[PDB]
Amino acid sequence: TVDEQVSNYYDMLLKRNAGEPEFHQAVAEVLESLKIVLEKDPHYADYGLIQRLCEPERQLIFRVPWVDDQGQVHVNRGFRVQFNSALGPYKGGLRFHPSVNLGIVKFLGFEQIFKNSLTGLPIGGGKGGSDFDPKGKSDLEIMRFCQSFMTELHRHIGEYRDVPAGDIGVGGREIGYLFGHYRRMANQHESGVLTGKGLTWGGSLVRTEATGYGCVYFVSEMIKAKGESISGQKIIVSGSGNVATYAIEKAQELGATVIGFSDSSGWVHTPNGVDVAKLREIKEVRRARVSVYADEIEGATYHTDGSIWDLKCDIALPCATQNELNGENAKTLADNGCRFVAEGANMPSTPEAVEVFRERDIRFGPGKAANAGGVATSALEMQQNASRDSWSFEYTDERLQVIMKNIFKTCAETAAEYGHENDYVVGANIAGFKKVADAMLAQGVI
Amino acid sequence: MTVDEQVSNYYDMLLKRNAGEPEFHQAVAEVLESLKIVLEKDPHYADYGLIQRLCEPERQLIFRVPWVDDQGQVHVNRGFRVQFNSALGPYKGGLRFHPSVNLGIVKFLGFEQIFKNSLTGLPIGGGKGGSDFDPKGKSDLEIMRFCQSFMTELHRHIGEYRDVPAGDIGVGGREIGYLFGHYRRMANQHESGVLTGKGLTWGGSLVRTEATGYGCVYFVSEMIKAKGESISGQKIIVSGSGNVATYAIEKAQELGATVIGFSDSSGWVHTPNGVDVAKLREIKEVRRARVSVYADEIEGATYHTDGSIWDLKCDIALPCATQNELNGENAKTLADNGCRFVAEGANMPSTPEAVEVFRERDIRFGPGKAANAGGVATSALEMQQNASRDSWSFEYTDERLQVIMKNIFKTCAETAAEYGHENDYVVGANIAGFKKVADAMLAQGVI
Amino acid sequence: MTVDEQVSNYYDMLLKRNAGEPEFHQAVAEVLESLKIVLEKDPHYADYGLIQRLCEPERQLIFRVPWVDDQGQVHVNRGFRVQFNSALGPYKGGLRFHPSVNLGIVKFLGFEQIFKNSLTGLPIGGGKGGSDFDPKGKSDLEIMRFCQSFMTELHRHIGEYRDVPAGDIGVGGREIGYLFGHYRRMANQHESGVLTGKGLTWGGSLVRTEATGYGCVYFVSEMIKAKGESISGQKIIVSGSGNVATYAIEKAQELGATVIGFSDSSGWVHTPNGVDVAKLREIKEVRRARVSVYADEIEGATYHTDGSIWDLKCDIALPCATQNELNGENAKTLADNGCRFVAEGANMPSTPEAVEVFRERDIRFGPGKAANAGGVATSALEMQQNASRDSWSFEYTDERLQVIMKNIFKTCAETAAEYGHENDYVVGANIAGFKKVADAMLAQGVI
Amino acid sequence: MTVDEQVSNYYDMLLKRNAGEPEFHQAVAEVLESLKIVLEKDPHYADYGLIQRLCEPERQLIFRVPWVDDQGQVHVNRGFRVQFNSALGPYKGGLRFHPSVNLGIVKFLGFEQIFKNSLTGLPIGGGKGGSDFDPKGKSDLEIMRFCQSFMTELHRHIGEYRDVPAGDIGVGGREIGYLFGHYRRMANQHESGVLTGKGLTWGGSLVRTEATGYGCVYFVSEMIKAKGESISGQKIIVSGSGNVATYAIEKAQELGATVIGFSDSSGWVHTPNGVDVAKLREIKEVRRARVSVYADEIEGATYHTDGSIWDLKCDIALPCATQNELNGENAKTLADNGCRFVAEGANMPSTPEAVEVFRERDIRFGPGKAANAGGVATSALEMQQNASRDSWSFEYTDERLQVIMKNIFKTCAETAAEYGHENDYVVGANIAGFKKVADAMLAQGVI
Ligand SMILES: NC(=O)C1=CN([C@@H]2O[C@H](COP(=O)(O)OP(=O)(O)OC[C@H]3O[C@@H](n4cnc5c(N)ncnc54)[C@H](OP(=O)(O)O)[C@@H]3O)[C@@H](O)[C@H]2O)C=CC1
Ligand SMILES: NC(=O)C1=CN([C@@H]2O[C@H](COP(=O)(O)OP(=O)(O)OC[C@H]3O[C@@H](n4cnc5c(N)ncnc54)[C@H](OP(=O)(O)O)[C@@H]3O)[C@@H](O)[C@H]2O)C=CC1
Ligand SMILES: NC(=O)C1=CN([C@@H]2O[C@H](COP(=O)(O)OP(=O)(O)OC[C@H]3O[C@@H](n4cnc5c(N)ncnc54)[C@H](OP(=O)(O)O)[C@@H]3O)[C@@H](O)[C@H]2O)C=CC1
Ligand SMILES: NC(=O)C1=CN([C@@H]2O[C@H](COP(=O)(O)OP(=O)(O)OC[C@H]3O[C@@H](n4cnc5c(N)ncnc54)[C@H](OP(=O)(O)O)[C@@H]3O)[C@@H](O)[C@H]2O)C=CC1
Ligand SMILES: N=C(CCC(=O)O)C(=O)O
Ligand SMILES: N=C(CCC(=O)O)C(=O)O
Ligand SMILES: N=C(CCC(=O)O)C(=O)O
Ligand SMILES: [K+]
Ligand SMILES: [K+]
Ligand SMILES: [K+]
Ligand SMILES: [K+]
Ligand SMILES: [K+]
Ligand SMILES: [K+]
Ligand SMILES: [K+]
Ligand SMILES: [K+]
Repeated sequence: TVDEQVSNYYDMLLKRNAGEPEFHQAVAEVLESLKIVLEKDPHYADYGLIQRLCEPERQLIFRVPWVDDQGQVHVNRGFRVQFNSALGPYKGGLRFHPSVNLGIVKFLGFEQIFKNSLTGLPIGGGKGGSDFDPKGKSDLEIMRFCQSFMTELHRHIGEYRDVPAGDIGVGGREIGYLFGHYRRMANQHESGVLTGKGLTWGGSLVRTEATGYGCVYFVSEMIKAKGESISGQKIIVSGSGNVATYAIEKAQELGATVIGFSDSSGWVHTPNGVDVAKLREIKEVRRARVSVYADEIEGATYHTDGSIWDLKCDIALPCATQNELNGENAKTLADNGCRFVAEGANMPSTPEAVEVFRERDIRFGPGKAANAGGVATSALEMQQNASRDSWSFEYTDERLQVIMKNIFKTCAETAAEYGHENDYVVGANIAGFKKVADAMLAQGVI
Repeated sequence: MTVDEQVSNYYDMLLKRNAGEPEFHQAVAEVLESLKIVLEKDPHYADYGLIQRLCEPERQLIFRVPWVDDQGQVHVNRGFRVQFNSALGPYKGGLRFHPSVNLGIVKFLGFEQIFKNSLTGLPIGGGKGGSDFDPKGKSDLEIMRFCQSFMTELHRHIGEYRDVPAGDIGVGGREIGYLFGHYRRMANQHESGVLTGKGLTWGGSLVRTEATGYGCVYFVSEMIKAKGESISGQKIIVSGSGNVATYAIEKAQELGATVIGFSDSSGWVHTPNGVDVAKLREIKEVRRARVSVYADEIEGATYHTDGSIWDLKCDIALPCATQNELNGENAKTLADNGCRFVAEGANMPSTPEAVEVFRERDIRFGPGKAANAGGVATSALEMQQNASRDSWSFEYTDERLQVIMKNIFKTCAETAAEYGHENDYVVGANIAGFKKVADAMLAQGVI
Repeated sequence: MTVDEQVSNYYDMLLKRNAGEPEFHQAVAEVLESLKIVLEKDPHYADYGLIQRLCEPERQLIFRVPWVDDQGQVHVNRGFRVQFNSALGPYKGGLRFHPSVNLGIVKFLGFEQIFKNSLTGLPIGGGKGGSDFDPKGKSDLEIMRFCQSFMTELHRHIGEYRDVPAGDIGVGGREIGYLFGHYRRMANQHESGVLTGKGLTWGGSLVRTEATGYGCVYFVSEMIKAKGESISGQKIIVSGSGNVATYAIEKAQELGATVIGFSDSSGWVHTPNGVDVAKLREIKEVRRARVSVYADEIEGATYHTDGSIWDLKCDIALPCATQNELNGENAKTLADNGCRFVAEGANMPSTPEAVEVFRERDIRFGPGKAANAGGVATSALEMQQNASRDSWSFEYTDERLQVIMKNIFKTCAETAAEYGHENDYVVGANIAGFKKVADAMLAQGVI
Repeated sequence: MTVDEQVSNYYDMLLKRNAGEPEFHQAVAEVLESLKIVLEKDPHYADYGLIQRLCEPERQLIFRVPWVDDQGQVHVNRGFRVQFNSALGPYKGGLRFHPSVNLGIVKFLGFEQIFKNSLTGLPIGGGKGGSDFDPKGKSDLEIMRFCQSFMTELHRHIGEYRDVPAGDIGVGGREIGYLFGHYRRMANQHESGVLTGKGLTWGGSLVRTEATGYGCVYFVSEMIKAKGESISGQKIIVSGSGNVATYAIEKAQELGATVIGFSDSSGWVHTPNGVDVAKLREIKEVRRARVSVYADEIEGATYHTDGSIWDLKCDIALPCATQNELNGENAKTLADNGCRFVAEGANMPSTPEAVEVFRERDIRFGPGKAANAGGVATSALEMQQNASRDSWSFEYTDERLQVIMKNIFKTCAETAAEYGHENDYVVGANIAGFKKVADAMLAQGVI
């Protein structure tokens, strides 16, 4: 039977991949959606397709030795998982955070395959990063770390090979140091090697805003599917980094009010809305804690207690990290009348959180659909670079809006095609999978 | 201790490291004078040894070029490629074959290339190269063999993303063909983006011939609008009658202005109702004759041998002939006659005294650095066409060139005002070319 | 804090970075115990984060290996290459195809290999690789397709100066042939130095087949002579029945000892009157059969699936199968029954409890990184022969191997004594191997 | 049409192409005087523009070397590699890190290197490189970071068959370690043959440390014996106190001579009872202190800041410091005081006036391209060891070195005499060095 075939393969996978719970978590949800497609179209398991799909094409782990400002040598671990290249070059971000390990990178890279497929743009899936902690490091220490990291990474990447970008801990600053050092290693100005670049050295307008903006563009599409208006809505946006910052900005441009945001230290309550300019100054100039925002803003309350999800909202947009919204937060959310969740972060909702949303009739936008705005805009940066062109903000934002609407459409149409109307998780996973699978079938056993 | 003191200290050290290169010294001194204004407002532009990095080429290649003449005699020349700065894109800049070429000349021109290319707003870095090979008196086969020997070494250092050379004195379409053909032979690939100035049927761009002349006129049109005026119905002088002047005349008249004079080394022509571009080209390209031959045949146009083209009463003067062709006396004549606008199509045609006269007399001045950048802009457009495997129409390309020139003007105007020098386009051009490179260098780290 | 504390704290951190890899933790733990001793005397050895760099692989590659079986069914296995340390030379170490393989096991092997390779005195860094592919039951064509898929990825990461693999469990001459053929196809060149354990007519070395087992016996003979005994007349257990075990048995019996038992993973054979090497070779190499078949065919040999081979009373135990095959209970049984010498042909066959028993019970114990190093030493001789396009005689190469094993023993004994742990070859091996690598690492900077 | 006129006309052209490089002109002029002697007997040596090709480097690289000091300040130095001639082997020659370094100095050294390398009889072309980086006062980490930045560019231009650098002034074992480590990191392979002067545990050669100084003494011994004298009991001046000077002192005293003075750039020390090698090594290698500190801590040794080391009465002078350190005035003094032999450990230490005085006063003179060749010869032996993956004994290597220096002497004396310039080892060295290179260039065609 199909259900048992897939369950028995998942079991095999758990054995080969012992101790990688985030990867198991990512895989599990996808294969659950894959069961549906195999019942209708069995050829999708032909030629060991699922066995190939779930094993990364290549994984790199490497030493990153570097020297701090006191002349002390440090060693961190670097990673690049090149998961699938059926649709185009490996594509996906780099995360510098002390939590990072191979299992986490594999989870992100596996998800990235289906996210990138969903954009409709020609990009395969990958991810990388390091257990390096950028917090408390000088710009020179960050620079030397990025240079050491790229000293190994450059041989494994390239405009058609693998195109990284930022993620947690890797912003414009780091992409700058990584790109410069890549050019030094390769002796060429290969703009297409990375995305997230600066506007004067091959970057794209809107890329900075893309993930957070598209998240909101997606959530507004789920909201308007219920005959509702995002204007006038109360929104929680967890996190205070690249994705959260611009999610808040688009949200409040659209008539909504963001009532809370957070970092890993705690969360701040803003019942009358966020000052974007203030927050950007605290986070980007001062690289400070959100409590400083509370300290300086009238009526902003810093919290170290409870959770940001204790706030009454109509919409929640988790934009920080994996497993930041759990089963209990999900209940608290629905009890206070939350109506839609859409993920800016990668895999922020736990499995039981997702279960609650279903039980409680909360419309749920999965990250691989909702946050695809980032990588889609990265693919647009790649397109601009490929043609040595530079697009306006308006034109690029318009394309991003079109892609997000296309992703919504695909999720809706496929979910309904397989008898799971309005289940966007089912729609996203099946639609992302089928395009990859068809390409893999066409390109043979490789 | 002070800003002046630290910069002067550095310039002194540059002199010592770069002994015997006075042109490069002077080019660097001119840049350092621009940084002073910048540092005064924002010191961070000298952080992380930015100036010390900027003034040292990323890489310099010098190499033997052995070749054999038609009589079987072996000759040895020296080849050069200075890859100065790649912060904004691949190294970009021409190749010159002339006995005067040496490393200091190449470094000088390569350094200046960085900022001119930056100022276009397009993703190109800066470099320069060539050889002391003298093409004069050489046969086509001798020049081919030289180009082939030259590129046997050069090919390994260049590439669509690495370094994209072009022509200059001694390196025209003929040489670009021989260099490109041999590059493909060495590399075993048909990499169109390795060079610009290529033939139309093998990766070249329309508007290349017209670019520098057209761009000068686009630039001056923006200067004119900035004063509440329009270029249509104005009277314009265009000096010279070569590549730049021909196409400067063509565009100005397209935009509805009337051109009243042109010239060669020998003399100058008054054409009070307009130039016959078709006639001029025939005279100069087909017949390779003097401009006197022109005046005979047009009813209303008169030739002149005495005085100067700059005696003519005009609204706009576009010197498009040669360095130092417009002196302080000329500048005075123009201003007295009511000329309100000068923009340079040629290389430094206005003498330093002429430049001060425009300032004194309130004539708006478009320096060549900005106004004659159409040629380099179109080189970037060739790269863009090659990158997308497309060959654009004349009209589309010319439209893109106009947008680029408009943006160069905007950048000059905005930057000049930013630094307390409203409407001083030389200040604007100098500062804007530097700051874009500097910002990109800061972002990309110590490399 | 105390060296003990510092090293223990570092180890704790390593357990966290490398969760779920007990064999890697085991290998690291014993080396770090010896390193405490060297650090107590010469603390400079921790300078510049040397230990932190040493215990973190330079590079690790994991990759998909898709292949098609004889029924046309697609299978997917995982491939690995850990390139641990290159201070002393190219990464060097074998490839293991066994269903137990995972990244933790490959890391343990690669880590051990650094020090083993250092101890040979030859210029070789350390690495290891393999796959969870199970070669048992596969046809030659299936093995071939697997090796070709494996090398389709591996080739870009290896090379005569980059990384030089070889066999290990499940990878013998058959697999090396298919791996080498396909490397040449991928690289388009006949790069003999890319692999060792090659066939004699395409760049292999005489003695390499025999080397690990011969070397193990040469090493244990030195241990025995150091105690004033001699190997002739002794009873020896040799576990396993593969490449290492076969030639340990051959050399042991040449030197006048009698091998009283051997095994595979299914069971063990008691051979009270010694082993017929020719019969064992026919069974294992031709028939690829179980050791039970030897017992069936040989008068006086008995097959067992009960108990352990380590239940046999012996003078010398040579575990030659795999990691953790000789445990604390086995060690006590061996000791109680009169075993006086243990030398490891396998990598890490003795569990930590077993090693403690040997220490406590005064059993002389030759760690794998010393006793089994004859294989990789002879691989380096294969590399030397290839580099010089020479082919040495069996007698010359075997003489070199004898001198190396004697040198390794002398290094372990002297280093152990130097550091106040006389006759502790674990301490001697780890310290001597570490110092050479650490010196080379200090000289070569932070890389 | 006369040989002098032919060669003189070329020199004039060399002068204009290489303006501002007096040391390079100095080195070329003296070689060209020898080529006139060659051409008078064998005019074919100028065929196919051979001399024009010989005197122009095949390739020259100049590059930015940005690095960060311990206080986090960015510095920029200039790096060079001149790849002069590769007719006989890969480019070969050292790296000089000193504030005096510029292209003309690198060119002089690279030019000399061609003929020196030729004379060794071993398969090595000629090159040189360096930087104006001053290693004096820098921390180990600063030196490491500089080397790593230097090699980040240099790696793409070097390699076992391409270009093999080594040390020279300011570049010792410490630097070579950091350069080699970083090269392996850039190339991702353990390519031992990329550099010489490597450490003993990572592909170095025994004798290389001692080789230049030892070889200089071996050479001067041959000069001495040729005059019917012997080295034992003689009084020797050795200028400098670095790698070359140190081992010239060691070998000279091992052979029974007394070294009565050495120096650094600050002053000289008088040692009438001979030098304590171990002490000098301590002061210079560990403490990196001044020679004056030797005089402080050693009874009988006196430091001088007046006069020159060259006014010590000696039998033998070995200049072992730098170019142009022994002038016409020093040469006269030496001779007046009874000096009979001079042999150059340094490159081009004797000025042209000094060399005329030696001739005029019957002082036998060994030019550096002969006398100092032991260093590069032993580098070639390191390359041979690496190529064959062998490591030779000190005794074997030193005996090869002895044979090479005797052969170089014989070649110089025999060639000098063949051309009618008996005992002129400058003519002998230049002609013998040149002919081997030229014959190989003729065979390899116009490239
Ligand atoms: N940037 C992009 O283009 C895209 C990003 N994403 C995903 O969106 C999420 C955020 O990315 P991005 O905004 O770029 O990263 P940033 O580093 O710019 O911001 C991360 C934010 O989340 C917080 N955070 C990080 N780790 C944790 C944690 N372990 N527990 C609680 N909070 C944490 C950070 O706070 P603190 O300072 O206290 O650590 C910070 O406020 C990630 O899941 C990322 O994978 C998805 C698509 C695109
Ligand atoms: N074309 C381009 O894209 C580029 C142009 N430039 C600069 O632009 C200027 C012109 O370039 P280009 O048009 O290509 O050169 P051309 O050779 O095509 O044309 C030059 C014209 O200037 C005339 N001329 C020279 N000197 C004088 C003078 N003293 N008084 C009046 N006329 C004179 C020449 O006449 P005559 O036949 O009698 O000599 C000829 O008519 C130069 O300063 C050049 O360096 C620089 C780079 C590129
Ligand atoms: N070959 C070399 O040059 C060197 C090998 N070594 C080490 O020597 C040992 C043997 O290697 P080698 O002889 O080359 O390998 P082979 O594959 O030729 O032989 C392995 C033998 O050990 C038995 N064995 C393997 N795995 C297990 C297991 N998990 N449990 C019980 N028995 C097992 C096998 O029996 P079965 O068929 O039932 O699996 C077989 O008899 C390994 O530790 C290896 O790393 C060390 C240095 C060099
Ligand atoms: N090393 C080699 O293998 C070979 C080197 N050579 C040549 O040998 C010479 C020395 O090289 P090497 O010993 O390796 O370099 P080192 O840097 O090890 O030592 C150079 C020595 O010369 C001293 N010195 C520099 N200038 C003077 C001066 N003007 N008067 C007196 N002493 C001075 C330096 O003193 P201070 O510290 O004050 O600068 C230092 O004691 C150079 O000409 C080199 O090109 C030739 C062949 C081989
Ligand atoms: N960090 C990203 C964006 C990746 C990208 O732009 O390649 C993500 O999709 O998680
Ligand atoms: N399997 C080996 C030897 C492999 C080799 O010869 O490189 C080992 O030392 O474990
Ligand atoms: N510094 C040296 C030795 C160079 C080398 O060993 O390649 C010289 O010959 O000048
Ligand atoms: K690459
Ligand atoms: K393209
Ligand atoms: K190229
Ligand atoms: K390879
Ligand atoms: K015995
Ligand atoms: K039996
Ligand atoms: K190289
Ligand atoms: K004597």
